[PDB]
Amino acid sequence: TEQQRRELDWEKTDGLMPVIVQHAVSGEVLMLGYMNPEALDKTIESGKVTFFSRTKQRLWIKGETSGNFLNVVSIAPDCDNDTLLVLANPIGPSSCFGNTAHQWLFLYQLEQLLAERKYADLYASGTKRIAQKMGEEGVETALAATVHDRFELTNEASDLMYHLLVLLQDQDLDLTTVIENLHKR
Amino acid sequence: LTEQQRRELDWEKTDGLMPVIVQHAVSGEVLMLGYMNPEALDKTIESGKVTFFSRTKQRLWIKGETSGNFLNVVSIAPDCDNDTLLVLANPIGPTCHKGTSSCFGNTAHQWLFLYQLEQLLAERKYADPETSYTAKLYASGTKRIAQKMGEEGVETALAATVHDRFELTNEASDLMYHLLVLLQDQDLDLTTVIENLHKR
Repeated sequence: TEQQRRELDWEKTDGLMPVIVQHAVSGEVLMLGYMNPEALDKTIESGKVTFFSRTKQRLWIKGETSGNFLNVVSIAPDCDNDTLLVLANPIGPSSCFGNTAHQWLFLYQLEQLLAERKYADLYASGTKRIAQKMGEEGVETALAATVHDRFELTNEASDLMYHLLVLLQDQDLDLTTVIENLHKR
Repeated sequence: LTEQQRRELDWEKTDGLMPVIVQHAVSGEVLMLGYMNPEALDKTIESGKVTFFSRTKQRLWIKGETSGNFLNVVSIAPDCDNDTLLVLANPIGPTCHKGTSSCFGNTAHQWLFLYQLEQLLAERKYADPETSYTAKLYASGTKRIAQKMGEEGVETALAATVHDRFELTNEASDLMYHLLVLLQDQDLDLTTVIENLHKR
């Protein structure tokens, strides 16, 4: 970062660096904005995404007019030091690209849908009964693989994931916590 | 991209070169930022391959023209002000010029790790039993892999039932790891599972 910032190709970008902002957990791409060297210093120092208006006037912190700020987790250049990628966590309530989404994003959204259905008209049956579904789906999953029924295996693996996400939510965890736990190993 | 969407693209704001974010259509990894002129975008759409306009060489080029690493277009969409496109794409070989994947150092969104773990576990179908825990699992055969799943389902269930949030995190991690290997063992993958989940 003391090295990286000098090497930024400010000349090639006309002092206006393109910055991709991406959700730090889910990988959803949120926006492209533009940073001058000041914007980047303020971003680094504040920990909030700060841009510089291409259109006309001034630095602006993302959210300074709405409450919808982006907390920086990481910033990295590409190979030619002419684009930044910022991983950020949004605060205040998805991203500017219509309904396009990378396939695995659906698992992350599914988890959000299952969390909201705590309050619809499985969760009410209590931890033990949610747990019983995992355990019995693990059995089914094991048997379907073992007889090489790939179609059954897919559907049981799918029920297993579904129920595991519910089980995690029930105990105030989530799949992000598991994934991070795997990353630490 | 619809007819009217292309009509509304803000080419003047961008000086006739639209910024285009290229993202891996499955994993979510951001691969690169490039630029298209209108023709670059038209060939991208017609060809199914990501085609930029190199302001340096002053021509169209299909990413992969000199490396073989092409990008198969899955989807294209504008941001809400029509001055950036997002292209979801499936690479045909690894995308960046120093052997790796994307341009952006080792930074990744947190869920990318699960995708990466899966790919590691898939590579090790080759590797021989002493090369890794995974290769050893694969050599033990389907039934032993499935036994670990069933056992980890039982453990995950019990750890939840007694409200040990620490053990549940760990047992659920073990469950995920082994589930990935079992799917790979049966020539499936988590992508295929996520699709089935999506279908409901």
